[PDB]
Amino acid sequence: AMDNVTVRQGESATLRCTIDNRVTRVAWLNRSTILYAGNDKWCLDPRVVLLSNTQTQYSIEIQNVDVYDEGPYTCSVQTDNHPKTSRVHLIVQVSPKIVEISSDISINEGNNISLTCIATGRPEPTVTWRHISPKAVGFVSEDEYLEIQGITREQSGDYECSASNDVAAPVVRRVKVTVNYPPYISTLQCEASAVPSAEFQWYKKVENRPFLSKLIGNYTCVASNKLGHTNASIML
Amino acid sequence: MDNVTVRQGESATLRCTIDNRVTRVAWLNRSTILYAGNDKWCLDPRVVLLSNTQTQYSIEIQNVDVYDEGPYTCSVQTDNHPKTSRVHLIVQVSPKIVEISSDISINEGNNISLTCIATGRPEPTVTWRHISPKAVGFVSEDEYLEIQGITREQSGDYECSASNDVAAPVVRRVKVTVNYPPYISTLQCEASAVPSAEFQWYKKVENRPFLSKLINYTCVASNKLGHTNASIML
Ligand SMILES: *[C@@H]1O[C@H](CO)[C@@H](O[C@@H]2O[C@H](CO)[C@@H](O)[C@H](O)[C@H]2NC(C)=O)[C@H](O)[C@H]1NC(C)=O
Ligand SMILES: *[C@@H]1O[C@H](CO)[C@@H](O)[C@H](O)[C@H]1NC(C)=O
Ligand SMILES: *[C@@H]1O[C@H](CO)[C@@H](O)[C@H](O)[C@H]1NC(C)=O
Ligand SMILES: *[C@@H]1O[C@H](CO)[C@@H](O)[C@H](O)[C@H]1NC(C)=O
Ligand SMILES: *[C@@H]1O[C@H](CO)[C@@H](O)[C@H](O)[C@H]1NC(C)=O
Repeated sequence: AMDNVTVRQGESATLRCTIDNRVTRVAWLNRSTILYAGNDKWCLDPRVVLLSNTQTQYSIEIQNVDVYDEGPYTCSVQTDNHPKTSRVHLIVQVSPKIVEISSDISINEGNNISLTCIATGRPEPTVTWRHISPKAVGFVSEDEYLEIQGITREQSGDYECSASNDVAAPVVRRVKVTVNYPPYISTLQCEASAVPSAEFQWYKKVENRPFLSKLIGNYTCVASNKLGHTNASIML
Repeated sequence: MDNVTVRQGESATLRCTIDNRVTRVAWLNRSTILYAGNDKWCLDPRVVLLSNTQTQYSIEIQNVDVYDEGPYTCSVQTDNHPKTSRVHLIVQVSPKIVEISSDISINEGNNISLTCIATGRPEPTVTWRHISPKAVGFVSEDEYLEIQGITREQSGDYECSASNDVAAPVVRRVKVTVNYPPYISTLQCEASAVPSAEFQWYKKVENRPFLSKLINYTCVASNKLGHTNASIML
């Protein structure tokens, strides 16, 4: 005749037991074991402290509760006509915690990559992957295990893992992915995009910005990185 | 894995071995506490303290009923580790035959069927016995007994026997009578019939039920099922 009780890990749980009329003796039990009988402290664990022994209600408190303390707890009352008992289930909760994620990586285009996010908590959290890359389309997925086949430069960016249960606010940790792709070329200027940023070469001074180079007959622009090389020519 | 079993209306002894020293010990009936040390929690007098020594704590449950069946735990409190000892109490009821088939009369070569439903703890063993002398043996080891093409040789009482090994088995019998047309075997003709046939001579006189006596002629015995005549000439 009493509502379930639920507390977070490392908190205090109060187990109350309302009484009426007159009762000879009252007790609290942890499964079969006895915790308190009247004002007699059976179990010697200091976390269990008696709170109220007035006839109106009999209540104890469990401090610094762990998940192992979850289970049924009965308030064994004894009355002359019939003996009554009231069972109460203690439910412990653990905030979600991301135990493992893949470390930050840089990868060549067109390879197989994989991302994982192992999270713990009580109850089991719901893990989701989000593509956090700005200035690009994103996506959310309900797969803990995330695989990418034939990775493209369009898929570079951060990947945020989120593990959530109703116990606490979801916890997030992200991983930045940078995708390596050979350069593609786009007074005299030569625009190109590459990861890592490509060093330009001009062939028959010159200021080299990170995203483009400029030069102040027919000449060719050569853009190159560790993966490959491209040449583009322009005539003035 | 401790276990105890007692018959209804008897006394059951619940022992609990302990070692070293325990602050307080108890015996429990499911969730409720019966005794804690020398403190009598439950108000039922049937649970009496037997041993309050430190080495062992034992109680006894007298006048046990079927409602007293269930688990009983010996809640110990020790500093090093907490131990509990559960014991399952098992109550027993002598077998009781709730239902049997009523007596029947049947024509020879007909179908009959008999049942003997018995209850008890533990499960009783029901057996059917044909009480006709020179019998073969038990006829069914189940509640249900059926006979196909019943013969006059199978008429008689059928004893059901239910035993659960708790107490002496209870038995009840049912008589079946098989109807058969008469068959014949100064002038006497012996014959057998169910119902018993009255003899007639055709062509005083004392006619016993199982044979007739006369003080070309035929002796006629007949009943509700059929008729036969056997003739002899002097
Ligand atoms: C042992 O505990 C039970 C339950 O608290 C006592 O009461 C009976 O419980 C059964 C449930 O299985 C009910 O059907 C009965 O009506 C209850 N009352 C009685 C009088 O049987 C039981 O009495 C306890 N045993 C003893 C010896 O007190
Ligand atoms: C309390 O929690 C237990 C956990 O198994 C559940 O079985 C029970 O129904 C719950 N009771 C209420 C009142 O929610
Ligand atoms: C008894 O209570 C303790 C904490 O008070 C808890 O850890 C344990 O799981 C409970 N049940 C037992 C010991 O069977
Ligand atoms: C990537 O995964 C596919 C899956 O079938 C496999 O066939 C291939 O060998 C893997 N490696 C590559 C494409 O380099
Ligand atoms: C008797 O039982 C037999 C076999 O089970 C069945 O064929 C028949 O219909 C039953 N009734 C009779 C013979 O009157």
